[PDB]
Amino acid sequence: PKIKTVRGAAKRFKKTGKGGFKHKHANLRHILTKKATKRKRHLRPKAMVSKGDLGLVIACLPYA
Amino acid sequence: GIREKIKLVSSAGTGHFYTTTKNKRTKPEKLELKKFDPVVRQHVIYKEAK
Amino acid sequence: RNGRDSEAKRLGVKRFGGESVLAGSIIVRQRGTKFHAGANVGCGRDHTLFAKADGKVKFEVKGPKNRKFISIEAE
Amino acid sequence: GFEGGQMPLYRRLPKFGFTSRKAAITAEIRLSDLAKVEGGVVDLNTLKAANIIGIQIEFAKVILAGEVTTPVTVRGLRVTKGARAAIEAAGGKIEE
RNA sequence: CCAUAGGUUAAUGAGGCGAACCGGGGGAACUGAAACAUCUAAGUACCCCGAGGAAAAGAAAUCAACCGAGAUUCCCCCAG
RNA sequence: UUUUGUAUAAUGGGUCAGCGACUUAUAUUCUGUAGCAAGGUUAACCGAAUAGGGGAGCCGAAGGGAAACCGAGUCUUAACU
RNA sequence: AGGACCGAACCGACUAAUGUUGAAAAAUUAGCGGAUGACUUGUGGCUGGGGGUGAAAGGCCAAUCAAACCGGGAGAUAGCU
RNA sequence: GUAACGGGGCUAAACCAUGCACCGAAGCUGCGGCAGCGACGCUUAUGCGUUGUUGGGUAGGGGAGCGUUCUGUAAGCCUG
RNA sequence: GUUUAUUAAAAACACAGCACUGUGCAAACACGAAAGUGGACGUAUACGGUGUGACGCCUGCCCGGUGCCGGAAGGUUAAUU
RNA sequence: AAUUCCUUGUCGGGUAAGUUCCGACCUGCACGAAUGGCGUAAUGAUGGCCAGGCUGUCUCCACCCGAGACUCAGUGAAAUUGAACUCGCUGUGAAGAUGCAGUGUACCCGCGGCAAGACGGAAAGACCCCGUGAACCUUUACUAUAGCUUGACACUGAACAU
RNA sequence: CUUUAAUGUUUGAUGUUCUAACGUUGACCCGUAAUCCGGGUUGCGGACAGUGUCUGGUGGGUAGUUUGACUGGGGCGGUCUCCUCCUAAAGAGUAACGGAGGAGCACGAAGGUUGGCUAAUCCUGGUCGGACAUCAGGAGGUUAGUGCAAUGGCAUAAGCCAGCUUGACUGCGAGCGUGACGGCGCGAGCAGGUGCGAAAGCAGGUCAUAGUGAUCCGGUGGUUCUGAAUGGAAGGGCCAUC
Ligand SMILES: [Mg+2]
Ligand SMILES: [Mg+2]
Ligand SMILES: [Mg+2]
Ligand SMILES: [Mg+2]
Ligand SMILES: [Mg+2]
Ligand SMILES: [Mg+2]
Ligand SMILES: [Mg+2]
Ligand SMILES: [Mg+2]
Ligand SMILES: [Mg+2]
Ligand SMILES: [Mg+2]
Ligand SMILES: [Mg+2]
Ligand SMILES: [Mg+2]
Ligand SMILES: [Mg+2]
Ligand SMILES: [Mg+2]
Ligand SMILES: [Mg+2]
Ligand SMILES: [Mg+2]
Ligand SMILES: [Mg+2]
Ligand SMILES: [Mg+2]
Ligand SMILES: [Mg+2]
Ligand SMILES: [Mg+2]
Ligand SMILES: [Mg+2]
Ligand SMILES: [Mg+2]
Ligand SMILES: [Mg+2]
Ligand SMILES: [Mg+2]
Ligand SMILES: [Mg+2]
Ligand SMILES: [Mg+2]
Ligand SMILES: [Mg+2]
Ligand SMILES: [Mg+2]
Ligand SMILES: [Mg+2]
Ligand SMILES: [Mg+2]
Ligand SMILES: [Mg+2]
Ligand SMILES: [Mg+2]
Ligand SMILES: [Mg+2]
Ligand SMILES: [Mg+2]
Ligand SMILES: [Mg+2]
Ligand SMILES: [Mg+2]
Ligand SMILES: [Mg+2]
Ligand SMILES: [Mg+2]
Ligand SMILES: [Mg+2]
Ligand SMILES: [Mg+2]
Ligand SMILES: [Mg+2]
Ligand SMILES: [Mg+2]
Ligand SMILES: [Mg+2]
Ligand SMILES: [Mg+2]
Ligand SMILES: [Mg+2]
Ligand SMILES: [Mg+2]
Ligand SMILES: [Mg+2]
Ligand SMILES: [Mg+2]
Ligand SMILES: [Mg+2]
Ligand SMILES: [Mg+2]
Ligand SMILES: [Mg+2]
Ligand SMILES: [Mg+2]
Ligand SMILES: [Mg+2]
Ligand SMILES: [Mg+2]
Ligand SMILES: [Mg+2]
Ligand SMILES: [Mg+2]
Ligand SMILES: [Mg+2]
Repeated sequence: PKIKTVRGAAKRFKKTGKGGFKHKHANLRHILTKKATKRKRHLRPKAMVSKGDLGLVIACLPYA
Repeated sequence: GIREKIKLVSSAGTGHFYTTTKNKRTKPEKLELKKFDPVVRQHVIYKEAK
Repeated sequence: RNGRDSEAKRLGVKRFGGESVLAGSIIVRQRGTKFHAGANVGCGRDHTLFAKADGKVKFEVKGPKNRKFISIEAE
Repeated sequence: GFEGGQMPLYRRLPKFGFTSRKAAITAEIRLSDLAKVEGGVVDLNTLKAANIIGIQIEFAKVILAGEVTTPVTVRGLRVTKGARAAIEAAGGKIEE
């Protein structure tokens, strides 16, 4: 039968144009006040999944 | 620890606030500082200390 | 009572003598000004020396204290 | 996704965004497609007849992909600037 | 007291078996979650009632989206 | 066989014969190979039945953005060197 | 008279030896205890599994018991061999 | 049970120095042969008078093959 | 007297006796979704549970804790509204 | 002391000699009053100790009678078993060798016997550990729950008075 | 319309009484030559009791489960994240239940900037004065100081003092560093706006290196991004924060 997408991963990643995966950064949910402005700003844009982890994400997101 | 988290609130009606911390037992007054508000894009007096 | 240690900071020299660096390139990670900043070298808040200009790393001893200075000579 | 019990990446990272229901009823159209309709006119409904856009698409947009080499009338659709000019440069009559 | 329960007889019909399919009444746990309780396994296995050649379902107090479709059932898509 | 390491006094087998373990289905991706090619291909089903029909659909030719939206650009920001 | 005494049948099982692929998946031999009682025995019957029954040892419930047996879930699961 | 050169035995067959010869391996060379990876002139679906190098190997990856039963080729071919 | 049928027969279990407690009968209590049945065709000199365990001398201090019984102005408090 | 670690406690008895036994002492590591305390006649296939008698229990065995063992005939198993042309020593070595090294010894094959070794056979150690194994069991572990109990509503009505 | 006496009258509590529900494992009659059952008559209780739904409590009586790892075996103990030094073999990194110490903060000034200043200790002499307070000189030259461990730094001071202030700014960010990743860190320069300074300039927190916690689920505020017919709203998203 059809592979089941890992639904939790479908909510954290989105496929880019050259097959990569964009994700929101960690450490910006709460406890924001002790964190420097500069650290918070660099965490606001979406980063791309690194090479070591694209296998895990692609495994989890087959129909992406 | 002792020191407690506060929000410094813009007087420009924007809703923009900073966040910082204060010791309440010492210096029990209201922290008032001029800070950049990025809605009206001017430096503005901010007011609160809980 | 004697089983703790800190993770190591990977300090020290990252770009050696004559090494062609781009601007922004960290040159030394250090605790304090073991090396001081010279021409086209900035000293950051953690006292790490970084390049302000593209060019060649140059170590030199200067001044009445014989302090160690780092500069970038534009090639 | 199991990484040995380390908090795996799909849960270590935060959820983001929502899904718009509008995006699913909104289709892009290439200039190459404007010749595939019967009659020169390019409405949302004659694009469905030519299997360019889905049968449940309510909103359609012509973008600058490919080329149009024909006088084409586009009605009730949206048109990019770049696409608007390629249509106008070939006998085009865009009608809101 | 009426009556009613109750009694006797007649006539008609049922009773039990049977593989699966069907509908209904009840309903697990192992297991998986790399432990476990929510969750899963699964309304599965199992027990029970009843039916038929199929059963159930079925002629909109349904969908739709301001255009319209026109009962139910099954198949492929929609779509992991 | 298991091991850092086994003549090992570590494991297994008395012998022969026969049987005895990486399969199958569906999805998905990569490679090879073939077909067609900015187009490729049909599913159920119909049936002139391995034909032909069926293009409903799926993928691809456009992406960016949480989204509206914009679109070879887009997002970000009041605006970007 | 007696949960009285000695002692056979009968019921039991303290010791020792034998045997331990036994004659026997618990016996034999010599001795040992009870032996009118809370005794023993025949026939039939009732109690059913988280249940029974237990003068209580987790004992016994068809040579199986800290949850019987048979069938099914079932190819449970087995990061182990 | 000699049992503290492996033994026999050795006063060198011990030790130190100074040398020249020999033995000594699946190392090197020599002869013959297979294969892999390259690079080369003629010439070409290249293969060679050629040339260079490589070729121990568990887990493990890659490449090419053997044979077995069955289907077609096969109402043919072999076979009392 | 009883017991680990098949390595323990004992100082273990039981025992008469003692006490505490429950129980007024449609008894408590127990088996039972229930009906019912036992208790008992008994009725507090009875029945159930618990502990101790003939007999003899006796069984001392402690109710703070935990339970059990009782008390109740106040406080806290569910569904509901 | 069925309770005492220290402990073979101290003293005494009994014995030539007594970690046991008996008695008393108190220093009760860590008795104690119905999870009873202290006694207690009788009883016990009960535990411990002493003595008389008795004896092959023993000093220390000897002989005898029978059933086996041995021989013949007949029938005819078994566990085990990688293959075996299956010696000692010393050493070496997956660290305790028939199998390696060196050495020594040894003609080939049975039968009766003995069990030192073949880390002999038997049972995928039962101790110890590990597994994000299992089962029962306990509890003021967690979460539930039958049961018990509280109240509200329903079955559930009428009046009188305050 | 402020106020305030009453009852037909609505439902509240309590008390008493009743009977017709309900009960009866009381008597009696019949079904029926039946200690079941039912009906009937009667008495006794009687809106109680009892049962259903809901609800609080109790609840090893029963069930499902949990009860960590490292570890010179395991257990007891100790340890589990972060910072500093040594081990560490002159780049980085580098283990032990190796050796030694700290952290889980503090600060609207202890931050920014301008301007100014330079210690410890001892010596000599001097009212209360001790060996050590304060004053003056001298020698000394950082042997001090750094909000807190240690290390490296620090006089152009980063150390002490004062004035003005909020750059403890917002959006971005060439390029580097360090990490398996998550991430962490350094950062000129740009835009906007600010402070200090005459000006050059400095300022995106503190001499630096510890002072921390992913995701989920929610909360708060902002933002008309989305808004399941449509307009809204709910909720969701996005930004800030808990
Ligand atoms: Mg947020
Ligand atoms: Mg179509
Ligand atoms: Mg389960
Ligand atoms: Mg599990
Ligand atoms: Mg569930
Ligand atoms: Mg091993
Ligand atoms: Mg080993
Ligand atoms: Mg070897
Ligand atoms: Mg051997
Ligand atoms: Mg072994
Ligand atoms: Mg072996
Ligand atoms: Mg074997
Ligand atoms: Mg008798
Ligand atoms: Mg007797
Ligand atoms: Mg007999
Ligand atoms: Mg006999
Ligand atoms: Mg006998
Ligand atoms: Mg007798
Ligand atoms: Mg026991
Ligand atoms: Mg049995
Ligand atoms: Mg079955
Ligand atoms: Mg199996
Ligand atoms: Mg199953
Ligand atoms: Mg000797
Ligand atoms: Mg020589
Ligand atoms: Mg040779
Ligand atoms: Mg060679
Ligand atoms: Mg050759
Ligand atoms: Mg090879
Ligand atoms: Mg070789
Ligand atoms: Mg007796
Ligand atoms: Mg026994
Ligand atoms: Mg016995
Ligand atoms: Mg007792
Ligand atoms: Mg007693
Ligand atoms: Mg009470
Ligand atoms: Mg004696
Ligand atoms: Mg003796
Ligand atoms: Mg006691
Ligand atoms: Mg006695
Ligand atoms: Mg014979
Ligand atoms: Mg055999
Ligand atoms: Mg030899
Ligand atoms: Mg022999
Ligand atoms: Mg053995
Ligand atoms: Mg084992
Ligand atoms: Mg079991
Ligand atoms: Mg339990
Ligand atoms: Mg389970
Ligand atoms: Mg452990
Ligand atoms: Mg180093
Ligand atoms: Mg080094
Ligand atoms: Mg600026
Ligand atoms: Mg500091
Ligand atoms: Mg909102
Ligand atoms: Mg709606
Ligand atoms: Mg709406």
